[PDB]
Amino acid sequence: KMILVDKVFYEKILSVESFKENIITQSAIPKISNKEVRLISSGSKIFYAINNTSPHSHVQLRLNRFFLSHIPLNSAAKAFVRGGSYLKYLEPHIYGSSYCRLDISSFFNNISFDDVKQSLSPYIKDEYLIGTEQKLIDAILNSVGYESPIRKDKGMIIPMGFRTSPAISNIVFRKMDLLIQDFCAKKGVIYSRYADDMLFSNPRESKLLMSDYFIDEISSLLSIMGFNINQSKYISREKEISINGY
Amino acid sequence: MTIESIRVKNLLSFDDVILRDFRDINCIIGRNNVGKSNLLKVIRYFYAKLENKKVIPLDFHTNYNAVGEITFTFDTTRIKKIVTSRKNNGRFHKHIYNTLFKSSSVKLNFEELIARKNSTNKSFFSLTLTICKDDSVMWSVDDPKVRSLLATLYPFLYIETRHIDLYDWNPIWKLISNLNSFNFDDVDHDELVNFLDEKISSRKGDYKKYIDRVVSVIDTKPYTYKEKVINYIKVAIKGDSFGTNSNKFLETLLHLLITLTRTEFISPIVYIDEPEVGLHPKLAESFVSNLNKIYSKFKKTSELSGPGRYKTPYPNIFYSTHSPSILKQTIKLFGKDQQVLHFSKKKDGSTRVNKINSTYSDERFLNIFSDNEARLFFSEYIVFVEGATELELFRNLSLLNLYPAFSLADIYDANEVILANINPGYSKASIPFVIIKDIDTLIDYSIKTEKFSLRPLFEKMIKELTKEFDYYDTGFGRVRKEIDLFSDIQSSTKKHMDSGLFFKRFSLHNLSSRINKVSRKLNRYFMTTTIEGALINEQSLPYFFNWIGDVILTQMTINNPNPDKFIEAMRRRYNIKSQVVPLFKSVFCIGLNHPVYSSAVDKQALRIKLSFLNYLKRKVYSDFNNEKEIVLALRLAFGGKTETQYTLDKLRKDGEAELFREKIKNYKNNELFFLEPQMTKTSGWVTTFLNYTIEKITSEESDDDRIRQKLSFIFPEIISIIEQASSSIEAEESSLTG
Amino acid sequence: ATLYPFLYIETRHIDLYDWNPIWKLISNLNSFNFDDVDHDELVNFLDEKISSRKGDYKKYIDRVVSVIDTKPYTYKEKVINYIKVAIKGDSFGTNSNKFLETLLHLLITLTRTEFISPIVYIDEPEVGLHPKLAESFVSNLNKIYSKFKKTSELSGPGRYKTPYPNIFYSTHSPSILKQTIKLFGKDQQVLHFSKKKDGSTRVNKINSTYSDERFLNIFSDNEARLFFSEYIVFVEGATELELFRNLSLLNLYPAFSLADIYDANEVILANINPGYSKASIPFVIIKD
Amino acid sequence: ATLYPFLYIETRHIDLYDWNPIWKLISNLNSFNFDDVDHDELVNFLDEKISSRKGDYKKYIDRVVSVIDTKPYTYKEKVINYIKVAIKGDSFGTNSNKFLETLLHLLITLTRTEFISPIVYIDEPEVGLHPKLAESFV
Amino acid sequence: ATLYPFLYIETRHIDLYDWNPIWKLISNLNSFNFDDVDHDELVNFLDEKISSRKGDYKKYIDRVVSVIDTKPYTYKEKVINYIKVAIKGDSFGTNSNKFLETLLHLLITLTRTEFISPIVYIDEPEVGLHPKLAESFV
DNA sequence: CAAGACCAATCTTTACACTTGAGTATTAAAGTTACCTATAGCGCCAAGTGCGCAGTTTTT
DNA sequence: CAAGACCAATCTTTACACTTGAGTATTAAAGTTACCTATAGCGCCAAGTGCGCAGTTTTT
DNA sequence: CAAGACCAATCTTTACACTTGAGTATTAAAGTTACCTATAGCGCCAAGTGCGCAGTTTTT
Repeated sequence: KMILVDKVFYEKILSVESFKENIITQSAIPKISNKEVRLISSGSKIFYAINNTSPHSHVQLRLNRFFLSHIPLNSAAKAFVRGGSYLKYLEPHIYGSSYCRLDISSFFNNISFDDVKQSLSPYIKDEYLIGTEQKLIDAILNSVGYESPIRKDKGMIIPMGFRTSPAISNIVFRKMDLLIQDFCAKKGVIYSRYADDMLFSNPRESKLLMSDYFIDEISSLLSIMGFNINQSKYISREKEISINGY
Repeated sequence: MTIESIRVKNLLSFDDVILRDFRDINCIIGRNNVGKSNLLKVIRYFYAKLENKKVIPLDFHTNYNAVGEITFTFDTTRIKKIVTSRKNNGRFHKHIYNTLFKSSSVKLNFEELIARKNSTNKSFFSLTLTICKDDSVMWSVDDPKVRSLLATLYPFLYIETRHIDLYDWNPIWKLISNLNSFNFDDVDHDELVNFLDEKISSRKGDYKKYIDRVVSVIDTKPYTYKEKVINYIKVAIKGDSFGTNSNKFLETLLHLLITLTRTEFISPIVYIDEPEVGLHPKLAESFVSNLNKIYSKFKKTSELSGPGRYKTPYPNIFYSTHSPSILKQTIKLFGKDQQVLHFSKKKDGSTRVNKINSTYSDERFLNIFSDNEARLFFSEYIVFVEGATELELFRNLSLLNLYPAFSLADIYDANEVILANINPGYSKASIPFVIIKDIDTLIDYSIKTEKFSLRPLFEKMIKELTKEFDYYDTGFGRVRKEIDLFSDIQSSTKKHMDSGLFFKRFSLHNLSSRINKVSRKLNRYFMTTTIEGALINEQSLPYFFNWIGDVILTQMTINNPNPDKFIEAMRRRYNIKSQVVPLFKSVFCIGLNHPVYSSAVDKQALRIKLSFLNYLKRKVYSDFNNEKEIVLALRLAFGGKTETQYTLDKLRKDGEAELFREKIKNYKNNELFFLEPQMTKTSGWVTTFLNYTIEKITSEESDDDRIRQKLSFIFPEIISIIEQASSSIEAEESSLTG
Repeated sequence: ATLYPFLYIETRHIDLYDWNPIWKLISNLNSFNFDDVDHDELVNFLDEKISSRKGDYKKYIDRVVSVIDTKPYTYKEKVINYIKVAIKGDSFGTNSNKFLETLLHLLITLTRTEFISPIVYIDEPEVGLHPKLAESFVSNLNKIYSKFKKTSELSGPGRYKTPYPNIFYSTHSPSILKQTIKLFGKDQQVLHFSKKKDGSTRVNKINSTYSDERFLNIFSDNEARLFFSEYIVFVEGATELELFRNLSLLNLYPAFSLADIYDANEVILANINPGYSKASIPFVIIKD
Repeated sequence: ATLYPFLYIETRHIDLYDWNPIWKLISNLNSFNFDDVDHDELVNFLDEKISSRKGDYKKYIDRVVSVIDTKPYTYKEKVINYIKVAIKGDSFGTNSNKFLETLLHLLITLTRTEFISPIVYIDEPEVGLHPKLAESFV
Repeated sequence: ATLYPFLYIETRHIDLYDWNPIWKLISNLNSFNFDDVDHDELVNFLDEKISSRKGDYKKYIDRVVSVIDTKPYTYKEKVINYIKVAIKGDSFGTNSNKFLETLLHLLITLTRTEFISPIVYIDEPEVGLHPKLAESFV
């Protein structure tokens, strides 16, 4: 049975006490303000950390525990999934004779919130949570989303370091997981993915993974939802590959 | 070996299943068709697609994946040894090298080739079949010659016993003509026809003229080679023709395979579906015995050698069974050469395959292996116990009537060695179990020194639980604190009362709760008191007394063929008041048969019984100071232990509690003389106790939930164990069926 | 034939999609007299009611009948149509178990109000069943048997004293036999089939009723296995079992491999032994 | 597929006692909407009427249902039950001819009010037929 | 019964892959007395000849026989084995026509030397046949 | 300029060689294949019957 | 920079509306759905039993 | 006195002989049969363990 969260589900199991006042007073649940979010800097990357005292942290953690963990995923996603691991991400490529490794540039920053809403819509009932002002799905997205003060142009952004960002990334990228898996399998290539790192292996004797056609096709598939391939991290080799030490 | 591994991803009920470590006999058990028939379907589909047969593709477990994969790893070490040798320059060896082993040795250099040759290497060949979303099929090896050769070298034979045909023996011929490699192609069928008609002719030509007339009459297809070989064999055989019929079919099949494969390098895989169907249990045991005899008679080792013994690898035999007899005989006869596979269901409904340990290093356990032990392999939930009293209690029909959940749990008594070499934890099996043991197996109390001492099994449990002595920090600190308290249990001394019968301040219930809390992760539950101590509790004493009244009022009879004169004479001789004990001893006795007595005799017996009941109640309430002493005396009299965990024999040997022992002896020799035969542990007093108790309470209350509540109140600890087991059973049933 | 009908259920060749015996059984068991209810009156009655417009359904059915050449309805067909239309459902290893269990439930429930007492013979009920499934089948049969049982103690609306149908079933599995013996107590009989000197069939009754309730409770798979034994060697201790079961020793003596060695206490031997059970399963009691 | 159904009738392997295609055909051809008529309402309605005493038939059927574990009724099963109960008869070389002739009669008669136009393919209609019988069938 | 055997051939339910009646017919029709030829003598004789090495085929067959529990050979089985081994082929709408035509050819050809005169009854020989095919069969 | 995806047959099916149970450098004989075809409107020649060998569109 | 290939469900199966046989501008009610779940080590509190809510590697 | 109805096996199944297609006086070989059994309580002999050969009823 597909999971379906409705108004009673949000009120009882998810909100519990974190948003009791906002649900009894019929006041709209507000956006995650800049006061609750601190901005750490790690090299060229910026990480967003929410304070634990805020109710947003509690609702996000319970959202991970009870809702996001029940939505089905694709078997090629070996990251942030129950039972997945890096070794499981490398294992299916032992049978391959040629190897190719691709990366996605700014995977979490390029996840459009519209795609997230379209992905999470079928699993959330189309009801009005608060009168006729705010919808249940919009309230949950308020729980998961954020607006970066550094970059106000993009508006809604899924930031790294949140409670729910990895699982939401996996759910939104299940579409491309399916598309790339179908393409690679019809080409005879074993495909697997760990976060933004995609690994392909050809067991037959062929130069398919070395041609520019394969990179062009993967880029064309990724372009559907707006992603790009990091050309600095593109690797192609025969008979052995040294992926980040392994 | 023949097959190293089989891997199925996202097909039918399989999410990601890998089967390996195949032994010579593979026994498949579990709940029906939870993946057994699915595994058979997967193997059959792979071997049908190997031979380029147009068969329907399998369904996907979940449509959120684009493809489903079946990977077969063949063990080609022996074939490499066969062909790489210089002596065998035949055409078949040459073709096998050019197909299977080339394109993998060409890439190698001289050093690596030498290293592969000289080392004790194992060679594998992996073939993967991928089913895409649009029914297309892709192989990891694009050469059909490789697939056909692999099909030839490792043929798959499936024998179904339910739908077996006792008159269609075509698979026998299709098997024998293929197994032993005779090259009849060099022998021309033209030359053979002329040759045979030269010989079998009564007059040279007469048979030939008759056959030529027939052939001119009959329009026949050209003979296929397999038809030629089948004709050859079954003509040369002295016979074409051949429940028990199916057994003979299967037994001859296995005999033919094992005998014929000894000279060939073809190693078939044979899968049997319910070999025991329609078989008497002795017939199934004899079938396994005959298979093992054929297996071992052709077996050559460092000891058994001679003409007629081969070192050729045997075919791999899977068979899916539902009968404990087949499994018991396999385990007993095959020793270390068999594997038991358990099929169950995951959380999301997918199939889960486990390997149950069926190999025992204790030869005594192998010999004593019987039907009861082999039954546990089919158990949904096991409650391992220590004594016969536990089996008497937990198997009580009346008790299990009120708790249908516990009816699915099998109660088995296991010794320490038996538990050591049978338990699922050491077998890493997903058959959930609980080991019910008393707290006395960890700590033994000394009254003379007033000191607890630690049993070796407690030290073993501590050593198993202290795995954090070699690792980093996490939220396990409370466990370490509990283990520290367990360590401090040794040094502490505690004072006793009434010469070592009760504890002054200490509650063994708290320590038992702590032990259970700590050890629940090791699947062992430690009951605070013995089963006989759990039944005789302060809350159930009235009913216990009621039971005694019953065994006085209904189960007692008169020991004389003439009740009238007998009862009158002993009424005269012995006074009712001052000599009630000898009067009851002479008049009444426990007997299964209750002869009919007269109205006056019945009234006199009833009056004497009521007087004795009142006397016994008075004396029980008088001789013992409090109800706790009464409970303790009853527990010891049936073989129980005190709060200090001491038996009557232990006290007698040690010499403590002299007054209590003498009081109990007086009661057993004077007042409870009739209940003395039921004082033993094996007397079965538990069954009568529980039956009378449950019937009485059912007479008291008419609601099932209420009756369960009353039983829970009367036996808090036994019912607590039953309820915990039932909750775990429901949780694991939702783990399987939910 | 009517008063004592015979129903034979074969489980091997059972048909999980052909449920015709169910209808042929239920329409016959409970005696409803639909003959007094005219099929003409019934047809007019039903088409009066189920019609969306009074006649519209009737016009459609009349057109069909003018098109389709039908035999006159037999009474049994009428009753089957009645019942399974009124039922909220026509459709329904484990499938065979459910078939058999519902068969037995229907028989036991429906025979309580009738004086017809059928005899039901089942051929290998345990075929294709997990041992726990067979035990649960016997448990469900016993639950149905006892829930409808009225005695001097159990009385009320919903409990009858009508005699139950006689159930034969031929089994090859110790699980079925063990569960029967444990659950049915004094109400079951065990029949042993063997061969005489001249090859003719010999039938005996094996004592399966025990007065020792402890033996009934402790009854397990090993004890129920002895009922299929060709020859029994009753012993007294575990050492005897260790010796006489030794694989190497029994390798040299294939004749003794057909004898089951069982340890029996004095009470167990008293209430199990074939002599007191007058059974032709030869045995020897080895004692010091 | 719905608007242009395909019916294949083989006469050699025809089953003179299995008439399931007849019901699968008639229940589909004429479009009666029994979905609006609740099966709960229908069960209460029918057991209200056919009961000798209001409830007696219902008590018997309720006992049966408590005894028998049944799948929920499919709509096609519901319609087939409806039709062949309302019909005055469920039962029915020359037998195959009658089977085929009634099949064609049912199709031609029932399709007149519907916009569904099936395609029917018959394999050897004359097999096992006297020549006059085949001519009479046509 | 022996002198005037009755053979019934049904064409509707004919089995294009079960040719057992052909063998049961030919082995009986022409009277060859293989009883005088000992099956012991025949087995030794055949295994003497067909052996690649005298005994090698015999050793293989002896191993098989020790493995396989076989009934004693019946005479009809012996004759059928004889004939269809000596024949250059065991295997063989239009398929039924060929079956029937070869049946009739075998009967008519083989009965010429014997005094056994069978009676053959055919049920619908033309079933599933093009008219020209039936005319060609006759 | 520059590249992954480079038909489907080709006769087919079965299959150990060496000295009788284990073995460390590269296909094939054989039974059946298992049956095929000259020359279609025009020219030569017997001399008007019979035998031997000046279109459209599209690619372009 | 720039693009063909932009999941799989979402409850499911069946099905005419109008005035009784032909008809020229856009889904759905209904029977069944048909049954689900709070809270797994840590903190609060009764105060040590019982109940409520300071790692590695990889992505980065 | 006088008579129709005078077991079921006995090893079983198949089958031409004479000179190659028609023929006017009487069963059988052969492959398998295809495998069987001494001696049961009492007497002799080693001499009390082990081995060899004084009922009822009904017919009467």
